[PDB]
Amino acid sequence: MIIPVRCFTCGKIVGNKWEAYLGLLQAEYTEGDALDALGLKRYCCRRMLLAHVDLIEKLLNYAPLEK
Amino acid sequence: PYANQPTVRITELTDENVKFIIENTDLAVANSIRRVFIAEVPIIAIDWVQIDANSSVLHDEFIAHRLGLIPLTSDDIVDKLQYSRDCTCEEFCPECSVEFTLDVRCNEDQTRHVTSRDLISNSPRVIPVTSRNEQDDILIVKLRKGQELRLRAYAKKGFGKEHAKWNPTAGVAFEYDPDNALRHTVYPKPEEWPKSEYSELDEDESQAPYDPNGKPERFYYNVESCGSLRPETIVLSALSGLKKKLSDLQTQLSHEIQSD
Amino acid sequence: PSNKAFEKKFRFDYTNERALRRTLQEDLVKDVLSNAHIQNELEREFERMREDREVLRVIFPTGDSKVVLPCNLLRMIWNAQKIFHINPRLPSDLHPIKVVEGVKELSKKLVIVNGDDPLSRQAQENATLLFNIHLRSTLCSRRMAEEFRLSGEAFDWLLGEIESKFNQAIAHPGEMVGALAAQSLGEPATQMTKNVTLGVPRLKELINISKKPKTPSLTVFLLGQSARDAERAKDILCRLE
Amino acid sequence: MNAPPAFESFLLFEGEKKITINKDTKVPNACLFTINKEDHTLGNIIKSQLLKDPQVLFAGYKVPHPLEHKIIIRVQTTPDYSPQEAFTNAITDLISELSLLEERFRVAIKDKQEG
Amino acid sequence: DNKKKIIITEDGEFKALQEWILETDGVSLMRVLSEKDVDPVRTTSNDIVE
Amino acid sequence: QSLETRAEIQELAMVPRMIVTPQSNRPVMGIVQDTLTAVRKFTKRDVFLERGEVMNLLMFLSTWDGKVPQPAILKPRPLWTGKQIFSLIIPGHINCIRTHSTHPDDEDSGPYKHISPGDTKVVVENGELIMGILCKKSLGTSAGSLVHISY
Amino acid sequence: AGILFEDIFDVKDIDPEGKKFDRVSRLHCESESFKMDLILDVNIQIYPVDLGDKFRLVIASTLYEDGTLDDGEYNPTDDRPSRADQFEYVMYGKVYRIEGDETSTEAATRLSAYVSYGGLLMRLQGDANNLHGFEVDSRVYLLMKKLA
Amino acid sequence: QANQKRITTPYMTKYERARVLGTRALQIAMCAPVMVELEGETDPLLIAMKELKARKIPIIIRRYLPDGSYEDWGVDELIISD
Amino acid sequence: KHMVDDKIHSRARGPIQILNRQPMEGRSRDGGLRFGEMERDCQIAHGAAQFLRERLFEASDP
RNA sequence: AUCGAGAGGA
Ligand SMILES: [Zn+2]
Ligand SMILES: [Zn+2]
Repeated sequence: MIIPVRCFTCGKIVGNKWEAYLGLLQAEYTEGDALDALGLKRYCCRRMLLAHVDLIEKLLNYAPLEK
Repeated sequence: PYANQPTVRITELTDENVKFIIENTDLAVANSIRRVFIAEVPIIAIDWVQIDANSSVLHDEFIAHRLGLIPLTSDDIVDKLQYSRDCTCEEFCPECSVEFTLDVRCNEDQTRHVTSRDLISNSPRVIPVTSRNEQDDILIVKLRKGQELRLRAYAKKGFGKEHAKWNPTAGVAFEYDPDNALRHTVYPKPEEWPKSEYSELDEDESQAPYDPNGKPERFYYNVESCGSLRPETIVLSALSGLKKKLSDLQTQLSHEIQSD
Repeated sequence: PSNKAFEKKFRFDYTNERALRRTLQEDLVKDVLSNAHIQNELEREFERMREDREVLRVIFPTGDSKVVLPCNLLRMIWNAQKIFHINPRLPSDLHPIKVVEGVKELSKKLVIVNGDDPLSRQAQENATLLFNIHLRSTLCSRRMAEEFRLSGEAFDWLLGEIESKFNQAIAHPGEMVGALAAQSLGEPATQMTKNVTLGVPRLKELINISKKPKTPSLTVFLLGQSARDAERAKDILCRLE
Repeated sequence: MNAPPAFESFLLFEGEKKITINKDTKVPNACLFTINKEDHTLGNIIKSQLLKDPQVLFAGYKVPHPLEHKIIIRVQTTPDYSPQEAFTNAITDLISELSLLEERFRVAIKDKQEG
Repeated sequence: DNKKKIIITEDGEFKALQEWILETDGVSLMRVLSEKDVDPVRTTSNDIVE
Repeated sequence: QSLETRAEIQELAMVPRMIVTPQSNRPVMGIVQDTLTAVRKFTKRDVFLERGEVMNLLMFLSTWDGKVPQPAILKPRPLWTGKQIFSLIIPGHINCIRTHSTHPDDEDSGPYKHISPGDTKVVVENGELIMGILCKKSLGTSAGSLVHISY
Repeated sequence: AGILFEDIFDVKDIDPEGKKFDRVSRLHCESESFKMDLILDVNIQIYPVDLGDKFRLVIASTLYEDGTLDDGEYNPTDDRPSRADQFEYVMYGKVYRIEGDETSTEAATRLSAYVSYGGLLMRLQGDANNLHGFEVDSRVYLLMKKLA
Repeated sequence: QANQKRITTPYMTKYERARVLGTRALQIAMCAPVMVELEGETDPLLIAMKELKARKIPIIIRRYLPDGSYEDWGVDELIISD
Repeated sequence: KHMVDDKIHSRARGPIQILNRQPMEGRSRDGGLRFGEMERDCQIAHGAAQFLRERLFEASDP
């Protein structure tokens, strides 16, 4: 739903790299190139970013119950 | 009948990780040091959330847990702070916890990203690692027009043996005998295996010749830090903690012997 | 075993002086060679084994030696050898007549149907016939002397252990053998799946008597030349089909 | 519902002692040390250092159950030695080794930063 | 060997004999047994009622 | 909920008493996947355990007299074999002769019958695993196996 | 002095049927002083041997130079003079089979002793005179040392 | 039936042993005198097991034969298999 | 979706049915386990008469 | 709470 703060396997922070990863993707970078640019050397963290779907953006479409 | 005489050798020391080699020590000691790296290094982490208001798409457990996973600067205040179990004060005090406060309302049309910058603490020395003066800030939650987050948090002292959020390591690489001299691992086909980063061999050879009178020495390390502590502080604090645990065990043993 | 193999392996000898000297100690071999009562008793033991061999040939028409019997006599012999530090390369102090009387006394001690009246005596004999035949075959004097080399204390311990194990193997009153059999027959069913019906369908077909078997069949065996030659056997086939 | 508290693995329960000395009867000059709220982290190092001693005939450690939080260390020494003394000497030597390693690591860190 | 003829030779071991057998698709046991050159001791059936 | 019921269950339906089935005169329990693969690898002829390894394994032996057996190799370094440790695991003085799943059919005919080149022909004497590699056919539910002989 | 058999052997083959194990190799050795036959399992990882090597085998019922029965227990902290210090490879085991060509009448002209050093087997066969000291269920030592 | 002769087996059965142990354990737990010297035992199951091993159980087994008769055996008069 | 937390259930003298005074059904109603025909069968093969009586009479509907 | 149905687990 939202990007996890830490990698499950090793515990390295990945919750501050989703927006940068998206920017690199829009900047014509390959996915692996973006992962290397963000310093994701371990394939656990590479999985944590590459396999993430962001459902919070879809959930933000619905109007809030309380105004 | 006495102790070893180990030697350290630091190959790479950065602001994120430390590389060092420990020579002339036992495998038990090296693995114990690694285990203490992972699980017995006290750092500061949020462990008490009181959500005043939350209109976001993530529930209160979701929010709290994400806030708890956020690492905080624990370089020096971790020693002065004491565990709330041993603290003689009430539930919280300045000497056993760090205050936090979040207050964000999204009023613009653009989606509001509640990052770790919105975490405001009473302690100037205990701040989120991404807020320290590059890497971006950790996303806690996203808010649209109307949704608002209001919470209070307390950061306590603990080690990874309790929760993984108090673990200060982003990976502890451990390796001995890069060339398989001791035959600890039996390769069915040695030529299929890539050389280690610390291997000292030619390409025509796969592993070192068998050493019948050898024991694991020259243990290699790569202690990546999550930002709560510098890697040198991690290693020093882990060594001190292992020494302290052995000391308490010695005191208990002396008391038990005297009781007999 | 054949007749010659049976005689060679189970008929105690008292004519080969050197073989007897190797097999047993000096006093024992002298006594066996001298006393004729000893030889007569050993001959009677071999005669009993021959009768038991014929009875076994009758009971098992096929040469299947696998039987399910209480006491693993070979295992107890091995245990006695290990316990009493028996040396298989030296003559033993065990007397063959001590062996024979020991087997007789142990047979008297192992009882399934008690009593003295002839009906109960015959019932006990029938109930322990197979185990007694096996026990005599295993505890032969020739075998115990030339193959097992047991000592006197080893033989005594062997007899006591056999008695205790058989008394332990005797069934217990109050056992629900019917429920035991039902469960022991129903369990394989859960694991079990010309042409002949087999498996659970045939098992059901058996339990509920089926007037009309799914695959009824007759296994016909021929008596005379028909069994050997082919023309007469096909003729019989035409006669039957 | 029956999840044990997180701190149960190291926090000592009230009235429960950290260590306990029991004597082995099967062999002489042997003792059983039962340490609560400890794990392989201390067990392995204590066992190895006891194995260093030339007058320690036996040294072994075990965790009876990974759900439980106690370790058992068995030490058998020479007739002229005592398992309690062997345990104490092993702990003292481990303390000395850790102190030396920490001092040398601090020196190496200072050298690496200062160039 | 479970369906062959097992005999005892003059020397005295078990020697299986290779002889023809006939397996039928039906069941008439009394009539089959009351036949010339058919063994009435070993011929059997698999229909328990019969 | 009652003392007599507890006593009768203890005296009849205990797992140790339920080892052998009257259904097929054989053990219903044996060694299962991980321990079976591990004992097959452990009882190989080329398994050598160091001093610390042997002591650590012995810490997990309940019926241990406390005496470390003499190592099968004293020089040039003390080493214990897996068969030695399993021999000390085996209880009492039970005797057993079994066969491994890789035993050739001609081994018992030609030479080396009693000295197996392939470390087959499991033999236990006086509670000691003299030789052989163990598998299902020696630690399983088959009749005559090691566990059956032990029971 | 506790020595049962002592002779010098020459290795004639090594795994003649195939390397069944990685760290253990079968040896087919013959002697010259007593004309013996030896088949031995050796841990070649710690004690490597090759074709044509010559060594002396000393089977002993006790490792102490003076005649004193051994308890068969690990006592590393022992300072008593032992003959193990004069050899390179010693294994501890028990005799599990003795086989001979004896008949129902004649004695044994030749003999074969089977020893198990914790699964590492050894068969020594030859004349019955020099194997008379071997008994089943008895503990022996190997005490091998290569010579040039 | 004369007490001089009996046709049942002299060995206690597993069912007889289980029921005797249970009944004696219940009796002990209901404050009955003990026939053995209790070193430190405080649980009826092991107290009854000690009494059984001492062959001092005050219980008589009434083995009912199918014909309708019965033979009374004391626990001390029966061989304990286990 | 198989979380053990929704499968654990224990009973000790809870509610009973109305037609027969036997324990209820389903962990949702705090009902006990069924000691069925096969269970009584195995206990018969065991010979545990007192345990069979306790299960089918004493602990079910005295 | 009762009945019935459906979906499932071993
Ligand atoms: Zn990772
Ligand atoms: Zn406080």
